[PDB]
Amino acid sequence: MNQGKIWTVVPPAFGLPLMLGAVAITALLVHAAVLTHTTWYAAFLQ
Amino acid sequence: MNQGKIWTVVPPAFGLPLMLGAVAITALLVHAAVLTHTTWYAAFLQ
Amino acid sequence: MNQGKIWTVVPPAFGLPLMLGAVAITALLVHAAVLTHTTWYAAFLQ
Amino acid sequence: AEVLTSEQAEELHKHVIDGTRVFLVIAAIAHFLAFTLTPW
Amino acid sequence: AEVLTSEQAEELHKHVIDGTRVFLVIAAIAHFLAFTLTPW
Amino acid sequence: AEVLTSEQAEELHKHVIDGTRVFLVIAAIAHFLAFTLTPW
Ligand code: BCL
Ligand code: BCL
Ligand code: BCL
Ligand code: BCL
Ligand code: BCL
Ligand code: BCL
Ligand code: BCL
Ligand SMILES: CC(C)=C/C=C/C(C)=C/C=C/C(C)=C/C=C/C(=C/C=C/C=C(C)/C=C/C=C(C)/C=C/C=C(\C)CCCC(C)(C)O[C@@H]1O[C@H](CO)[C@@H](O)[C@H](O)[C@H]1O)CO
Ligand SMILES: CC(C)=C/C=C/C(C)=C/C=C/C(C)=C/C=C/C(=C/C=C/C=C(C)/C=C/C=C(C)/C=C/C=C(\C)CCCC(C)(C)O[C@@H]1O[C@H](CO)[C@@H](O)[C@H](O)[C@H]1O)CO
Ligand SMILES: CC(C)=C/C=C/C(C)=C/C=C/C(C)=C/C=C/C(=C/C=C/C=C(C)/C=C/C=C(C)/C=C/C=C(\C)CCCC(C)(C)O[C@@H]1O[C@H](CO)[C@@H](O)[C@H](O)[C@H]1O)CO
Repeated sequence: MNQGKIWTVVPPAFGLPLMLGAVAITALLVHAAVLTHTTWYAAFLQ
Repeated sequence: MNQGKIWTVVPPAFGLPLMLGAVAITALLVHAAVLTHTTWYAAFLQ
Repeated sequence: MNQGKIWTVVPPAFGLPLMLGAVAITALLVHAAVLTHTTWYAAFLQ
Repeated sequence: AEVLTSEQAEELHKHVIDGTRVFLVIAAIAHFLAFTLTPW
Repeated sequence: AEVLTSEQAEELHKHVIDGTRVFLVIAAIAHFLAFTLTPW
Repeated sequence: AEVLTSEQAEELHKHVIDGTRVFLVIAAIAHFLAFTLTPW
């Protein structure tokens, strides 16, 4: 919110796809985790 | 939809193949997962 | 605090996303650790 | 490459956005074929 | 690319910041749907 | 990019340094919420 001036320091053409990528990565990780430390996730796929 | 102006910030010549790649990657992952936490996937291949 | 002159040596356009990235990485690691050397984390997801 | 004019951007994205739906739709078929023949 | 003027920066970030909320909101739905149908 | 003038450096770092505290503070809440509901 308060932080928009960061693009004055950091070329959104590299920085945005950076953020959006780390989101995508993070979501797979969090899935991966839950998948491998519950039974009920995996249960779901059966 | 509402988001097309992103190519004004991010060079589709790098950004598109980025998106399309992460899709391809994601689909292999999701396959990989299901393959290794059901019996019925693998069952299928037999 | 006392250290702001570092951007005179190191191009915040590479250096900031560096810091912020290593934070993000570090937090996943620390989660990952705790997840795999307690029962109670994983317990939580069940 | 380089960035785009606001005009050619929006016109690219038009294509990005059918790509996607083409995907989605085919997905749906998949997920249903799946759903259908399957313990899930 | 290059950095931005302070003006076009702040105007980008406007978009970054709805992106996020769109995310967040959808997350919330997820987490609730989750929470709901689930041992968690 | 490039390096910065000593002036614009110190002025960036001002921001780096609230970023951090914002983090820290939120951390504290976390660690306490943690500490609280938890065997730790
Ligand atoms: C796991 C549970 C079920 C099942 C349920 C589902 C469900 C549900 C779905 C699929 C989906 C798909 N499955 Mg499956 N499916 C199963 C088993 C299989 C088997 C197999 C032999 O095991 C195969 C080969 C497939 C194959 C496929 C694909 C046809 C399709 C995903 C396409 C994708 O995005 O590819 C991308 C990945 C690649 C490797 C293809 C790459 C090819 C091209 C040439 C490269 C693109 C280039 C890119 C890197 C960037 C270039 C950009 C430009 C240069 C600018 N399934 C099992 C039995 N399957 C999905 C689908 O329908 O999608 C809509 C889907 O929703
Ligand atoms: C694990 C516990 C529960 C569950 C609970 C939750 C909860 C709780 C949440 C989700 C969330 C999501 N889950 Mg889940 N969910 C489960 C099982 C599944 C299954 C499955 C078959 O197992 C699937 C496919 C999904 C799918 C999803 C997504 C629709 C969504 C996260 C989106 C994301 O950020 O993608 C990003 C990752 C990708 C691979 C997508 C990439 C696609 C695009 C084209 C690429 C972006 C490009 C990028 C790299 C950079 C480009 C930048 C530009 C070029 C500038 N869930 C199980 C049953 N799920 C989250 C959601 O709602 O988010 C708000 C969430 O909060
Ligand atoms: C493990 C013990 C406890 C617990 C105790 C704690 C404690 C204690 C703390 C947290 C913290 C956090 N936990 Mg935890 N927490 C638990 C379980 C969870 C679960 C889960 C479903 O399992 C989730 C999703 C979270 C989520 C979180 C975050 C909200 C937060 C750390 C933020 C971080 O830095 O992200 C960064 C990583 C990412 C993947 C986010 C990336 C998103 C953005 C868009 C990308 C940034 C971009 C970057 C790469 C560079 C770009 C730079 C610019 C372009 C210039 N916790 C368990 C139950 N948790 C910490 C917190 O409060 O921090 C202050 C903390 O101190
Ligand atoms: C046995 C069958 C398996 C299974 C096997 C597979 C396999 C195999 C595949 C899928 C595929 C998919 N599955 Mg599945 N799937 C199952 C059950 C589910 C469940 C569920 C919880 O029931 C969910 C949520 C999903 C969800 C999904 C999708 C995320 C994905 C297809 C993408 C699509 O067409 O989008 C179309 C695109 C849209 C229409 C986009 C709409 C965008 C909206 C408006 C949101 C704005 C974006 C938002 C802000 C997020 C920002 C993202 C940033 C990049 C971070 N499936 C069961 C458990 N599924 C495929 C896949 O993931 O492809 C890679 C695939 O290959
Ligand atoms: C927020 C509401 C706004 C919007 C805001 C945003 C924002 C913000 C962003 C995008 C982004 C994207 N949008 Mg948009 N977007 C909108 C409408 C759309 C529509 C449309 C309405 O037809 C399409 C095709 C797209 C297409 C796209 C992609 C090209 C891109 C990333 C998609 C993805 O990863 O989603 C992830 C998928 C989801 C979170 C939903 C999961 C898929 C759905 C929910 C289920 C698939 C069904 C499956 C086949 C079957 C499941 C069965 C089981 C029972 C579950 N958008 C509306 C108008 N859009 C991203 C972007 O451009 O970054 C590069 C991004 O950041
Ligand atoms: C069975 C269900 C599982 C589960 C399954 C999943 C899955 C699956 C997913 C999530 C997702 C998320 N889960 Mg979960 N989740 C569970 C329970 C929790 C718990 C908890 C302790 O109860 C926590 C804290 C979370 C937290 C989160 C989020 C961090 C994340 C969605 C992001 C979002 O929309 O932000 C919206 C953004 C905001 C509004 C930003 C606000 C920013 C503020 C103001 C802070 C400033 C920033 C600060 C200073 C930090 C700087 C960061 C720097 C980059 C380092 N979940 C349970 C255990 N959850 C999704 C995810 O992580 O996506 C990648 C996802 O895919
Ligand atoms: C069940 C709960 C778990 C746990 C779960 C988690 C999880 C989960 C997370 C944390 C997070 C953190 N935890 Mg913990 N944590 C636990 C107990 C502890 C213990 C302890 C020994 O009791 C310690 C020391 C910590 C310490 C920390 C921090 C290092 C970190 C939050 C950063 C922060 O806000 O800094 C704020 C910043 C400051 C105020 C900086 C001050 C700088 C000073 C002045 C020093 C100058 C720098 C110095 C010279 C060093 C130079 C460094 C160079 C780069 C090399 N936790 C217990 C065991 N904790 C989060 C994390 O690490 O985020 C990535 C996180 O996600
Ligand atoms: C481990 C585990 C359980 C994991 C599970 C967890 C998770 C998180 C799972 C995640 C699932 C998710 C979110 C999956 C994602 C699904 C999505 C899939 C997306 C698919 C998208 C696709 C297939 C996109 C296709 C797009 C295509 C092919 C694009 C086509 C565009 C063109 C051909 C462009 C045409 C050119 C045009 C006509 C515009 O014209 C040109 O314009 C230029 C400028 O604009 C000019 O310079 C140029 O001179 C001129 O010729 C959406 O994103
Ligand atoms: C192992 C384990 C247990 C792990 C768990 C632990 C942890 C730590 C888990 C972590 C969880 C966390 C923190 C998760 C994170 C969640 C977050 C998610 C974020 C999501 C963000 C999203 C989806 C962002 C979307 C943004 C989008 C799509 C951006 C759109 C912007 C545009 C289209 C820009 C429009 C262009 C504009 C109109 C501004 O205009 C243009 O301006 C330019 C200059 O400014 C000019 O040069 C140009 O000529 C002009 O056209 C937040 O960050
Ligand atoms: C395995 C295991 C057990 C592991 C555990 C072990 C270990 C070691 C664990 C480690 C834990 C540790 C140490 C964790 C670390 C914690 C830390 C976390 C840090 C967080 C920091 C954060 C969130 C930082 C945020 C900063 C932000 C968002 C920055 C914002 C800045 C801006 C928006 C800048 C604004 C621009 C400004 C106004 C200055 O203006 C601009 O200046 C430029 C020059 O200066 C000009 O050229 C430009 O024209 C002008 O517009 C600290 O570092």
